[PDB]
Amino acid sequence: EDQGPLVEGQLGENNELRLTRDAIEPCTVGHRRYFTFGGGYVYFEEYAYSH
Amino acid sequence: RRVSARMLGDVMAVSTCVPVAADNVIVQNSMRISSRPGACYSRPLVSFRY
Repeated sequence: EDQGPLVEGQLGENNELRLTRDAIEPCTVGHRRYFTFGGGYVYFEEYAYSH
Repeated sequence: RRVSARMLGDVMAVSTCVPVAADNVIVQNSMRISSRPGACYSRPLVSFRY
C-alpha cells in the first residue's frame, strides 16, 4: 500500500518482484546487465547501478 | 544476419560474425585427447585460416 511498510525483495523478470534473495552467482569481471523495470530499463555496470 | 549473442539480462547483445570459405576449413581425423585419458570432446576439432 501507499502507507505500507517497506518489504525486502529482489527484482525478477517482466517486472516481477521476488521476496527471496537466492540468485547468487560468482562475481565476474566486466559485469554489465540491463533489467526490465516499469516501462523502461535499469542499467548496471560492474554490479553497480547506472541510471 | 548471422550473429552471436549472450544474455545481458532482459536484453541481448550482438556481434557480427565473419564468413570463412569451405576450402579454408578441415576436420581432423581423430578427436582423442592423448594428454588426458577418459576425457573426450563433444564436438570435432578444426583448423582454419581467415
